[PDB]
Amino acid sequence: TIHVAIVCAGYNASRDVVTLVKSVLFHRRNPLHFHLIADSIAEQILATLFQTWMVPAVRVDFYNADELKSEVSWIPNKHYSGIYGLMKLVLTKTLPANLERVIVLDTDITFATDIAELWAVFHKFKGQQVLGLVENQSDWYLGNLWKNHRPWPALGRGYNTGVILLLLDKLRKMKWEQMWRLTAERELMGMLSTSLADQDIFNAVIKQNPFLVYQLPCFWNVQLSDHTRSEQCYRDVSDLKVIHWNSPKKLRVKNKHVEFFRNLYLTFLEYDGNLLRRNSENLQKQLSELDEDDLCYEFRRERFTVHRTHLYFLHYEYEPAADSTDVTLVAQLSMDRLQMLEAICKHWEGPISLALYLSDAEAQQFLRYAQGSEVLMSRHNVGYHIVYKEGQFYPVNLLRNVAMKHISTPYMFLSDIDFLPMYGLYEYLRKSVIQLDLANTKKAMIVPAFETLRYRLSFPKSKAELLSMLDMGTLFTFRYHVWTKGHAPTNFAKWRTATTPYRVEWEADFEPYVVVRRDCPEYDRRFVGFGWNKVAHIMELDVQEYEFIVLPNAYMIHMPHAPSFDITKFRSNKQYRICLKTLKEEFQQDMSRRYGFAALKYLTAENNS
Amino acid sequence: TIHVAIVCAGYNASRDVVTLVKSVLFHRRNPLHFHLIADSIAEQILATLFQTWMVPAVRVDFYNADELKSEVSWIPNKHYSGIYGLMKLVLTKTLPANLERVIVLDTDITFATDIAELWAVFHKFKGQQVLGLVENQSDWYLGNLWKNHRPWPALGRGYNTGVILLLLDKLRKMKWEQMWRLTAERELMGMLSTSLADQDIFNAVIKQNPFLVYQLPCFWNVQLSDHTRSEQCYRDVSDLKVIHWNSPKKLRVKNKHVEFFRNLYLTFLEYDGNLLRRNSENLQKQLSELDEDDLCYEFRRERFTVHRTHLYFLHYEYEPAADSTDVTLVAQLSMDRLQMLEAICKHWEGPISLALYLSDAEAQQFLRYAQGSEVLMSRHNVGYHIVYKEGQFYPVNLLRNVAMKHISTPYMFLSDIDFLPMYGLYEYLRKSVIQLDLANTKKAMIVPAFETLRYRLSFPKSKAELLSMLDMGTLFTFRYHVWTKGHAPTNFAKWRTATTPYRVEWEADFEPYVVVRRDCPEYDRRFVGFGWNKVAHIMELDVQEYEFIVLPNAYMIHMPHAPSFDITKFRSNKQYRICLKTLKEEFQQDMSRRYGFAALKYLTAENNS
Ligand SMILES: [Mn+2]
Ligand SMILES: [Mn+2]
Ligand SMILES: [Mn+2]
Ligand SMILES: [Mn+2]
Repeated sequence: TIHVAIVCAGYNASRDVVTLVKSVLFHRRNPLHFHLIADSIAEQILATLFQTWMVPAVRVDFYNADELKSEVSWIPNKHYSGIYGLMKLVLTKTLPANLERVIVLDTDITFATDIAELWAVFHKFKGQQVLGLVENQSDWYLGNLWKNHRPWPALGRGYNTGVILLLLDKLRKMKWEQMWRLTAERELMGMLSTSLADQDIFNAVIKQNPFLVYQLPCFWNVQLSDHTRSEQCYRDVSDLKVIHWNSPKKLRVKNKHVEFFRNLYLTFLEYDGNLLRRNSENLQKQLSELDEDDLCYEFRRERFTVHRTHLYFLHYEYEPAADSTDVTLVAQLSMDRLQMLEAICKHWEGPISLALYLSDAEAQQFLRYAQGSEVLMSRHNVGYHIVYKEGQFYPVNLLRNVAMKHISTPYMFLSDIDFLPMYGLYEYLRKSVIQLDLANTKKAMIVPAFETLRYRLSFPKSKAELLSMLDMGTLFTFRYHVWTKGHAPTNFAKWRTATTPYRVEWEADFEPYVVVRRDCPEYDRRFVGFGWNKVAHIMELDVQEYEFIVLPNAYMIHMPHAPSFDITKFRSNKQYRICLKTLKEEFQQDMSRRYGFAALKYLTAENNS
Repeated sequence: TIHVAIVCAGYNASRDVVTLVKSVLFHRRNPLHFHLIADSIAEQILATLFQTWMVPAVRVDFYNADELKSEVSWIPNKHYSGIYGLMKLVLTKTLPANLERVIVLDTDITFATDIAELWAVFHKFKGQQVLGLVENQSDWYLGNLWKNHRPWPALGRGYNTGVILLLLDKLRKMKWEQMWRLTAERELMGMLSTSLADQDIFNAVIKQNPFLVYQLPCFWNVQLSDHTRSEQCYRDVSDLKVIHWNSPKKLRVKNKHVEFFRNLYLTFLEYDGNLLRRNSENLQKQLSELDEDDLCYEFRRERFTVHRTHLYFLHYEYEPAADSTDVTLVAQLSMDRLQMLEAICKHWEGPISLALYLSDAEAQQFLRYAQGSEVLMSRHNVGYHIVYKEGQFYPVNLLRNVAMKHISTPYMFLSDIDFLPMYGLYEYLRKSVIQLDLANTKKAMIVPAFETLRYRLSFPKSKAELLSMLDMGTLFTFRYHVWTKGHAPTNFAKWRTATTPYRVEWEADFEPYVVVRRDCPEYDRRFVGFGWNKVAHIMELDVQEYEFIVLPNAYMIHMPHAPSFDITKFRSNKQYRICLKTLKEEFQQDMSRRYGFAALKYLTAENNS
């Protein structure tokens, strides 16, 4: 068995840990056991990520850091990592005595070869040589990079904490705790604070006792920074196994042959991690009896699938409000449709949770785009949950549920990414929510839907101006030429004169856009793709005696968009339609079973139609 | 320096060898040397690809098959591959005498492990074991699959020729040609023909002399068919090394673990080959003097960038006519503008080209979709030249010139997929070219630009009705609200009353759509993206004393389309605009130097404006 421990904190390092994990997994032979010293947010994200990865012969265990933040709090730090840099100092207190030797990797490492070869070095230590480390490739500790430099004392050039190799389960038998605490206290009275966090103190702990360390080969930790001489430490491609990026620039580091290093960085990150799979047994014995001859075999197989979800891709933050009535949009988006994102961002003020569906490479494409555009960065309160690509269908309900569950306000709005709201729709929905008093009853609010057929139009301001455009003829009701029954029962002719909200019942194929509490039912997953992805939720919410209210002054208007293959596959072959109807009626019978007489209504409708 | 031999024949093989070479190259660790025996179309396709791939430490040599077709012409065959399967036995004559041992692989093979391990088996041959094969994993040769089956004689279950391991040196030495020829005729005297082409003759020469074979372990090629028995021939993922998909259904087969095998197949069919990249010296030295402190170094970096081109993705066939006055379109496009292709297919009748610009995964999705639509499939004579993505900019000029160079008719028509000229325009332009007789003079024909914003517009048919709908004014001159000088200088006013074509000189920012002979100049690579792209061609075309002729009776209807990302960057990035201006100055002075006084006019215009 190979064991390893990584400190994780912040969204950036959570991403670094995912890249490191795929790099390591590329060359595995043996079972692996990780230990992530993580805070609350990173733990929440990575638990789900690793629970959905389904990797065999891997066990991942997370150790809280908030409780153990105080252990090093007395040591001031200036490293960009923060207080979490010193967390590499108290692993013995966290990791139980059950283990004997364990790797320790910083989040930025990217393994180029098998980690078993590194694990091999745990039988090459002599006598009291317990700690494994590699010599720093810079001249930071030598005190000669620039005038008036006073680095912490160390032996020779100093050693870098990129890769730590522990062993003997001796650090407890030798009382490491007291000595390191005493060393740290002694090395803080003269100078101000640490410079490299753990790497700053460990070097001193090496100097005061030179014989614990085992001076590994330099070409083990090929540090990449502005003052590296690794060209002596590396000769060819095969002379390279593990690379570090010990600069805040990271991707913007400069070297003589940095091109090959950038290649070696994108060689693992680009890999589609869904091909690394060579809570489970349940999935196998449900997939086992899926009849291939069944007309819905592909759908049945797809429904049970689990896809790699990476919650909170970019930095997120939200200060809760006392009104406890805030709403948050939900949308499903793909890389064929991301251009109008900014349009939507400028038209929403409250928190919004999306759910992307990307393919690794494209995922990164989106990363570069978002890191370029200033509009997304100016806004800190937008989530990004990317459920990576897998299979051939479009599990839209999956992504909608993923955006549903992780939401920081009690209320939510269901819509599509192709639409667009007014200026201040957030505020009006807050007022309407606080007025209709949905805190107790199970009621829903509906925002009417329209569409337009001209790319470059101005954005209306008021209701009168809107109805002016409508009768001018540039706008119509949503789906007024393909699926008329979707919104026709709203009979906007009635709404035009409306001044207070009014309630409506359900009509055939009646698919509005709802604002609802966080307890609303999850979308039924058997249906994936395009078509009948919303109406099922509507009939679910209706059989549960949820009333509908249609807001008089709110509206939302569709922006033209090109078609995708989902609608084409919805119009291609009759088998897809037959399977769709099959699942429809299946849902009706089972829904009746769980509720009964109330469901007969819908059944009668199909008899009438 | 492993040596491989692949038979290529037909467009399907041309597209399978890409995935096979991808698979082999993914796990490479030592230099490789291919030998592709191909006909004219496959030779051109594969020559063009590798030459563009720029893979290092890999050598590729192509051997003609037309000259060597006759060798096996006397052997009737029934395999779907064709007569090229039998050609697998003439390799001794075709391959050079300086080689010793070669791995002969069919197109369908996929390598799960490095071919170095397979090559290593050439250190385990003893006695007179000169061939290397594996036992067939089917019951074809056993004569028991069904009633009235008479397989050719073989040793036991038989052998599958998917993978052949040879020792050229010997087979030459010990008289291989004559004995396989003698066996070939000896086994064809009684009955009609073979059942598996080369897989039959090899089996025959395996049976007659059992001392040449070497019974490799079963797991060197896991044959998958409708009656496979490979379940006992593997236990885990690691053991598997190579898979043969011997079935006309290919990916539609059914097996116990067909899902995992299909996932592996899709792993490399969708892998990003632009990562696999790890003529060269010259490109590097051009990149040498490039300065990163320059105003527009990004443009210089992109000017000579080489992109992977896979010409003629799908079947293509076209017989030139005796008139020698045909015209073919050219137009760039990507994902976002695919659906228009059908409309143009319903408009044009003769051959077209399109420099489709997508990644690998998007290319595969397009392949499936185009294999779905009946209209696309039924049209044989439409090329599809695909250039994969790399870098950040949009090398529109590169796409258009890749479409330019490879055209199978004398004259050509330059446009974008954003236009949809009339119905029957093919014969009209044929007669126009015939009558104006460009075959001798140097002239450029022009068809009418325009623009509309009505997606559901009945398609016009005749000039007078356009006169009417301009009188009522449904659609306006193309780009009448952003760039008036783009097409207003054509003075559409006089077009209406004209009945014969009229000639026009050059004006500022005149960017029409032209028809011209193949000889027309290539584009300047310096301009990549949107903006000041076609005017370069128009000015260069004009200075070569090409008379601009405007056809009286033709016309085009711009189909409204969504905004792209390049235009957004151009409108947002001022540095882009300034770099456009400096590129214009550079091009103007290069124009001056390469032609002299005649090009001063542009400079004067730049001074006047
Ligand atoms: Mn670091
Ligand atoms: Mn739509
Ligand atoms: Mn085959
Ligand atoms: Mn356009």
